[PDB]
Amino acid sequence: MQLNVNGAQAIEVSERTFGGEFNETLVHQAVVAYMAGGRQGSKAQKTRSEVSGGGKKPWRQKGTGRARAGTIRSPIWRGGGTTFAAKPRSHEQKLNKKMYRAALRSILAELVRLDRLVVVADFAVDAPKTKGLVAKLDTLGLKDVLIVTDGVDENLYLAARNLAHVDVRDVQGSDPVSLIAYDKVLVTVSAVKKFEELLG
Amino acid sequence: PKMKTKSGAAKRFKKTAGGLKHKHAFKSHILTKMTTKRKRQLRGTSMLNKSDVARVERSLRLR
Amino acid sequence: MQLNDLRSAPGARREKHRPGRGIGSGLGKTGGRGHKGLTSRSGGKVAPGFEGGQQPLHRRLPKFGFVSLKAMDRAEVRTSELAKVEGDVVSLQTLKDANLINQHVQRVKVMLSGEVGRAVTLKGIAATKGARAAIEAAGGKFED
Amino acid sequence: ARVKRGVIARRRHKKILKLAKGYYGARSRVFRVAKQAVIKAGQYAYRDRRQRKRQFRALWIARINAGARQNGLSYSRLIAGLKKAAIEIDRKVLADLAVNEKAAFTAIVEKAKASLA
RNA sequence: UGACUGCGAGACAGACACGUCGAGCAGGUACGAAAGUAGGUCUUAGUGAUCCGGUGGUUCUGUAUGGAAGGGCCAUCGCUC
RNA sequence: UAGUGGCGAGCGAACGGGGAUUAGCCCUUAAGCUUCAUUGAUUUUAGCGGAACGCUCUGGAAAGUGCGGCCAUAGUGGGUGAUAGCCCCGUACGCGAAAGGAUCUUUGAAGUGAAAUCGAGUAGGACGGAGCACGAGAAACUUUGUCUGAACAUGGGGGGACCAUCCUCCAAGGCUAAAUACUACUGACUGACCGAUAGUGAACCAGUACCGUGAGGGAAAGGCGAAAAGAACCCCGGAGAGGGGAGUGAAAUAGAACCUGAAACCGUAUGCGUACAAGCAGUGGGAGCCUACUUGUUAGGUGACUGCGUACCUUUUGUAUAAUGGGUCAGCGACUUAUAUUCAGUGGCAAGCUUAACCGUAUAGGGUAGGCGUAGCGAAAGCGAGUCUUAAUAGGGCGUUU
Ligand SMILES: [Mg+2]
Ligand SMILES: [Mg+2]
Ligand SMILES: [Mg+2]
Ligand SMILES: [Mg+2]
Ligand SMILES: [Mg+2]
Ligand SMILES: [Mg+2]
Ligand SMILES: [Mg+2]
Ligand SMILES: [Mg+2]
Ligand SMILES: [Mg+2]
Ligand SMILES: [Mg+2]
Ligand SMILES: [Mg+2]
Ligand SMILES: [Mg+2]
Ligand SMILES: [Mg+2]
Ligand SMILES: [Mg+2]
Ligand SMILES: [Mg+2]
Ligand SMILES: [Mg+2]
Ligand SMILES: [Mg+2]
Ligand SMILES: [Mg+2]
Ligand SMILES: [Mg+2]
Ligand SMILES: [Mg+2]
Ligand SMILES: [Mg+2]
Ligand SMILES: [Mg+2]
Ligand SMILES: [Mg+2]
Ligand SMILES: [Mg+2]
Ligand SMILES: [Mg+2]
Ligand SMILES: [Mg+2]
Ligand SMILES: [Mg+2]
Ligand SMILES: [Mg+2]
Ligand SMILES: [Mg+2]
Ligand SMILES: [Mg+2]
Ligand SMILES: [Mg+2]
Repeated sequence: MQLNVNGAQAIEVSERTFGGEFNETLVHQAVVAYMAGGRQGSKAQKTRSEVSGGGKKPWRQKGTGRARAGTIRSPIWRGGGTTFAAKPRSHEQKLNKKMYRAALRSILAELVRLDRLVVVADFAVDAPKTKGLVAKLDTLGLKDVLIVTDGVDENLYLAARNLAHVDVRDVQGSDPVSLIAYDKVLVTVSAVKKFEELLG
Repeated sequence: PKMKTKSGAAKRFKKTAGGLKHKHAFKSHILTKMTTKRKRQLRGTSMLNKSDVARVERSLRLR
Repeated sequence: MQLNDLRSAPGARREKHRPGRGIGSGLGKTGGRGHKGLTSRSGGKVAPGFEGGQQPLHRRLPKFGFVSLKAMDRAEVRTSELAKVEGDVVSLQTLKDANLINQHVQRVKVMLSGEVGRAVTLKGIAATKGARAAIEAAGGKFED
Repeated sequence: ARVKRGVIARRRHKKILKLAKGYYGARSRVFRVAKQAVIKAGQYAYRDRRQRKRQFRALWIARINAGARQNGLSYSRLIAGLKKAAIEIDRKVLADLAVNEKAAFTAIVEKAKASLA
């Protein structure tokens, strides 16, 4: 199909990548898999075994009139173990390589259909100045934007670091979540072609 | 950890396309008193009965 | 497409059962375990193969056969798989390069299953009568 | 991750106790006593929707019996007469006439008496 | 010497494991002149799974190779278990 | 999986393959390692600088409202009288060591490795054990408590009983980094971790109080306010306790047992009911009275009198049961998680599908070793859309038309 470029004329892109249908359930799975892959998973509680003390039987089994107790660290007791105490566990799901690519194709096709994809011939800043990038993005009329370049420039990375709603990513770094979250996805022509090789 | 197949079940039930084969009982050591027809029809393999498949399928770790 | 506008398909995801969470859930007060017995107990599980103390089926029946150690190095390649090899010569190493047999396989036999797409040479590989006819029909040949 | 039950549990218990308003002693103050009283009152209320229809009909029939016997008829003979002469005035309205509109009730009884013989 | 060898359509019975009946086909017989009959006994009890070990066969396997051992397969023996 | 196993419950390889690391040196005496010099590199133990905001409204207080700016290699940090990129401390970034520690290095010196000089009470064997996944098994191999006991490369060990042939190695002398394990300790960063009955037993002067002869066991207990501005003074009272004013404060029913301030439980006030009346205490009907406006087809409170009506849980054939459990309230308290797996649903790809470890300016991409599938039958050799049984190409079993 045809992808319009702000600077130059429209270019021809792959239908498989930029014009496929939107698989919402697959895009949902990739987004859920991506968010599960970012969890630290670092917590724990203590079971009855791991709480301090509690070796001795608090009173004899029969005769005292109390309910029978084996330990003062029963999860029934205040200050006892957590019945099913958590341990550090991993939350990352497996996503098939082709499942991930198909979700990326759905996201890219939907971004074009929603006019949220901006294609420019190139995007480079001269000095690592945030003020310079703000001026460049204001000419394009972009405020909340994900900038995708074939190779992340060192000056471009520094200029966008403190910007509130601006993110600069390599093609490999363009996850499904960032392609959906940001209001616009400004992409260079070089990154569009690099997208085509990966997903087509 | 990974499931451990019951060793004894695997030695008595072969998995083929079509079920689990097994030999027959009562062919071991008291055979003079048995008719030839009975001993000949108790020879060879056989497919597992419908009611025993799930139980044996669980003894082997195929379920 | 929005992060607060994404769903899985109906039936893709479901809630898990939560037993013992009141009358209305349908799983309250026993968790679907019934009233008493071993199966209702915490940790109450019946061992696989256990028939209640009756002689189990995995012990009523006799052990039979032996496993073939000689058959652990063999593989069967279908005639439909011969066209997926590279270099017009089907061999032991060329079948491993095509990922059609495992690395440990030391002897291969071809049997008639599918159509031989292109003429190929079978070098050191056995074949059935039907497979041999099909391979030579497509223009192939055999080498010792 | 960790979920405290205090706010939700308090809302549950307060709904029950608010329904137990006016009950005696612990039935209006103590949750696990008030809970039983609110359930039992609900069982009664469901059963007394049925019983109310029976109770009112028995009251209408008794008043119709008293009103018709003042006019020389028993209840059973008046109902049979009100079927012979096709009068479909029901017992709720008939019992209201027998008390509040006695001349109207007398006319109906005479219409039933004529129909019988 | 049919108290045969391979089987076996189809059934009965039955939780399973077991169990029962069996026309017919092939091989090889016995009796009868022959059609035929015979896969034990008028029928229904006389019995014991697996494991393990033993004996007779076997074109199977044989831890470098050839053998062998050992294992498998078929037949069969050892429980008032 | 092979195997092992009262062949029960269980135990459980290796070959081969993919990776991480990579290194070999000597007994005609080395690679290394240690120590002491020594040449340079870093690094650590204090620190320094570090941008850019005003007016206005509400307000006790502005960081919040509205308007208009500026910095950003510094914008989701912590505070400041409510929510701050620009108020403070910081942050990105750039500098910094008199002195000590440490790590890499360049040379040098000894020391060691070092057993000397190629391995004899050794290999092998018998008995009894142990280990090898292998429980005596047909039991190789390692090891040794007892007892024995070689050969010398024309020799010896192993290849899972054992023999022959072949292949492969050279034991009875040594040293050797990396990839690997762990964290009491120090620092930074982080969390779909907790937030005072949680989280450490311990947020608080906690391994304390307390209990125990002792080993040992083992608590409870956080919050005024922005700021003590913590209430001068007067009055009652015992020169009390505690209050009433005054004052402070935005707020004192924020007054120090102090944020909020629930429930059980205990009171005071008002309204109605209640001393001829029998029981799960309600529910249906229902008069009167009281209150409030909407002034009677209304709302609220009470409720005479009357129909019906023996709590709940559990467990049971069956419970008002005189069977069980609960004095009440508040808080806590029980189907989880990991790894293998089957079925279903819903997706990706499709005669293919998928990777594991691992690599990877790292959720991408690579890695296709492996697993499942595309062929079955047979105990198996094997044959193969067939195969097994069998004398049988006959019957029959399983398989093949997806
Ligand atoms: Mg705790
Ligand atoms: Mg990957
Ligand atoms: Mg046998
Ligand atoms: Mg139900
Ligand atoms: Mg129970
Ligand atoms: Mg029972
Ligand atoms: Mg039961
Ligand atoms: Mg492969
Ligand atoms: Mg051999
Ligand atoms: Mg044998
Ligand atoms: Mg500053
Ligand atoms: Mg405040
Ligand atoms: Mg030596
Ligand atoms: Mg020895
Ligand atoms: Mg030796
Ligand atoms: Mg050998
Ligand atoms: Mg050595
Ligand atoms: Mg605590
Ligand atoms: Mg609190
Ligand atoms: Mg004031
Ligand atoms: Mg406060
Ligand atoms: Mg307070
Ligand atoms: Mg009275
Ligand atoms: Mg009384
Ligand atoms: Mg009413
Ligand atoms: Mg009654
Ligand atoms: Mg009873
Ligand atoms: Mg009853
Ligand atoms: Mg009771
Ligand atoms: Mg009683
Ligand atoms: Mg009690």
